[PDB]
Amino acid sequence: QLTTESMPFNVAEGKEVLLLVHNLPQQLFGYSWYKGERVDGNRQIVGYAIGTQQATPGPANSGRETIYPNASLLIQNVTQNDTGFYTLQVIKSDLVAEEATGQFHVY
Repeated sequence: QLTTESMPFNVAEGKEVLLLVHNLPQQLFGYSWYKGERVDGNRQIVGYAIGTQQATPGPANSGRETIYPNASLLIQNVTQNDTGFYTLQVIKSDLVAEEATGQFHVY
């Protein structure tokens, strides 16, 4: 199963967290990250197109995140308010979506 996991789960204020992503399918066309536990357009952080390697910031983009070619999401300068769930959507070459949710806590 597609999974995402924070490294570290417990994150000091002002430091960084990497959302690692595991069990990707091959032949992917894009990624989309969201704040919260589901796919919710109003809370899209970033979208990525594999074909062109272009990142497009969404309405939940903070300016403090980077999505990598392997789907992982690095968040820097973390704030208390960053504590939450983060949902990844992967779009395969047949346009079928897979999703995973992960989370971290800022202290």
